Amino acid sequence: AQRVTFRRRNPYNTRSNKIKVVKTPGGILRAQHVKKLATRPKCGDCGSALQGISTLRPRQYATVSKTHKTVSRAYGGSRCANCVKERIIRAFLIEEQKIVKKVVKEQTEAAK
Amino acid sequence: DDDDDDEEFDKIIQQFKKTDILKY
Amino acid sequence: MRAKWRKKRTRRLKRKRRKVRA
Amino acid sequence: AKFLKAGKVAVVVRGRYAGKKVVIVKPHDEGSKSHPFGHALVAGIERYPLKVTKKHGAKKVAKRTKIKPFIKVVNYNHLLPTRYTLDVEAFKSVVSTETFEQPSQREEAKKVVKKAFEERHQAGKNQWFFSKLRF
Amino acid sequence: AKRTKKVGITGKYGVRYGSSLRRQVKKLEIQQHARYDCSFCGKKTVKRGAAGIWTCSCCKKTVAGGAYTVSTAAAATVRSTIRRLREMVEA
Amino acid sequence: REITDIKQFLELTRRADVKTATVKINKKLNKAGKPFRQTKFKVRGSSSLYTLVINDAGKAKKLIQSLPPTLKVNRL
RNA sequence: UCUAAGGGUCGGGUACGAUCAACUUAGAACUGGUACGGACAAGGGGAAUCUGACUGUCUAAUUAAAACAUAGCAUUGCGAUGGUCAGAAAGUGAUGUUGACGCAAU
RNA sequence: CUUGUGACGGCCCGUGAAAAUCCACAGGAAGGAAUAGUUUUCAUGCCAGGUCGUACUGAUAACCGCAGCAGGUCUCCAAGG
RNA sequence: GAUGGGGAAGCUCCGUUUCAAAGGCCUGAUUUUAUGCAGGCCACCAUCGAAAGGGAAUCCGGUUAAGAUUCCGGAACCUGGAUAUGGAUUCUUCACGGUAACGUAACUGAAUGUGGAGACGUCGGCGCGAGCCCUGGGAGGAGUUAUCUUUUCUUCUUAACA
Ligand SMILES: [Mg+2]
Ligand SMILES: [Zn+2]
Ligand SMILES: [Zn+2]
Repeated sequence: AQRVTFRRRNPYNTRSNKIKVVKTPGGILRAQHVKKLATRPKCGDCGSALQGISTLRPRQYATVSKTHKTVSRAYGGSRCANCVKERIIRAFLIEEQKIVKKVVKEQTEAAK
Repeated sequence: DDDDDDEEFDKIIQQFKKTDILKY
Repeated sequence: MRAKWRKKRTRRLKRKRRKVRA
Repeated sequence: AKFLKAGKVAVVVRGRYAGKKVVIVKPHDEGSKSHPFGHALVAGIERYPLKVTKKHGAKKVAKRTKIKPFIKVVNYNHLLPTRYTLDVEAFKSVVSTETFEQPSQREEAKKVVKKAFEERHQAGKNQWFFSKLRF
Repeated sequence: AKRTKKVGITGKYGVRYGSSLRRQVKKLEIQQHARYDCSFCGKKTVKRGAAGIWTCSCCKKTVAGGAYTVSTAAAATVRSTIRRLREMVEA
Repeated sequence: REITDIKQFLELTRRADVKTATVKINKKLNKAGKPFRQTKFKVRGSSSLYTLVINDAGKAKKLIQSLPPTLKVNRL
């Protein structure tokens, strides 16, 4: 039934002043300030969370290696897999559309 | 059932020890 | 970072190539 | 009729080589024991050769005309077949089902697939196959 | 069971504000909170986000529409006469 | 950092950065309820602390004798 | 002092049994100086009239109201070289990151 | 019970900050090996981290109300019946 | 809230990107050498403004008459800079594996562009976690004992970081 205190000079319950009660090896209860939780990185197109990317505060991404921040695909840590797939499909199909459009538009005015 | 582990352990210790050195 | 980090990387490579120049 | 033949060129849409152009050398419509789906035994380009102009004299040309190939089993649902085609005779005998599961055989098949792709690229063949799909 | 005889969603307003005002508010909130057919994905998944913003939960499209309904009659007749003028401009 | 292989522990002791090691004995009970001596080895480097646990007294003795002459061993 | 109902987890060739743990409700006897939400805690109610629709606001230190506000209704001005307002002046401002389903004044 | 969090749902003519800072992707400039290199986003190893505050009260006696004034003054923790 | 400007007899007023010739950035090239000349890139455009907003990184035990996340002992982490060794990669120069979602100790990437994080209301119910509360067995200590009570109270703990 021990009661705890803030360990810093902020006495207010702000977003950066979150505490958690822990039990020390001395057998007493003590507050422990916890940092704010990280949000998962989002896809650029669909806006959903990228799978396989570590979830850290933005300064902490400079400490981890490249494997924790990337996937082994084109647009790896940036776009979702289905978004990359559909833009590959879109790219190939409408360059083919442009080829067919070009040959038809040259052919009609070559005939006329 | 630690006899096999002991054999491997002794081999590791022997490899680490290099007190005897040949001079030529 | 990435900017001061790339500057530190090129500084390390430049120092290393200057000493292996000799 | 069916079109997924042993000489077609497709674009991979999933995996490490997504967006890369491959040539099918060995179809398998009714799958296998280790792959219970309609698949193929494609070979493709991981690193495309770069643009070559008049300014590069022969050293940058030999540097920029390098091709890094790969060989891969892929599901049909992870392929996008195209209207073009590419002849296969030089490496259809050296890439096959037993040349996988063996890194030495994969290395040896990738060497000769690389040699074939460089000779076809230094000849004026298949500009669409050797161009990079930009997406 | 049918809990209210006639007030419906305006039963949250109690006896306040007058019955004829509550009638208009009921008629517009039913349109405001109903679901609509998505013109792209074909499902009954379009909902109002804010006034004029109608987003489909399935295919994640977002259409600009009326304040309380997804399409107003003024916009319908405007789209009709734009289509008619576009067919006339070649003729 | 916990070391699972004795080879890794011995390699770390050879480092010039490591000059001292501590040994601690702890009493433990096995599944049958029989007591045995657990030996814990700790070596401190400039950047990290390494720990190795040995449940056999005979093996622990051999390990201590195999340590380099430059490394001094102290018991807690 | 009892009764009844409300569960979990394990068990079945190719209907149930075992174990474990909850406070919720209903009912029945019996009993007492008819007491029992036993202290604490805790709505007085009805029939009408005047007035303001309501929630809200104000005269800090004599007035909390029927006063003010309010949604609703209606009127007026204005299409930007503009309406309303500011500034001693300005190559100056507010509405205005605005445009009549708006801004401004009643 | 207090608190943190997740997936949701309701509400709006209200849809509920900005910047520093950090990371990734696209691109292919340039540099590059064979008797040798290229890499320090892998591991280990080396050095340094200046300035100012830091006691105590925070209220029927440490603040403001002429004062050791029943007044006023923001907030965290919260046992059993 | 300066500057460029424009008002004002003037103390000063307006304005904050404006009717401005508004600057600095990296590679280097040269190794009379200093840092000009080779280059190339970029156009925000002062500054002030939060001890409750955003934000790199520290915990436990002990210690004083009076200090402690600050001292002592132990154990960590971050930033800036030096740097060598091991590992990785390469004669197919700049990695392999998995159908795939993706995985790993690593596994070049300038200019330029794009994306993400920072970065976000309130209420309601439901799920999970931590601490506290309740409680059983056991190992210790204390209390009551005319009678009763295998009883009443108390200790049985585990930080950051990996
Ligand atoms: Mg990853
Ligand atoms: Zn996506
Ligand atoms: Zn839809």
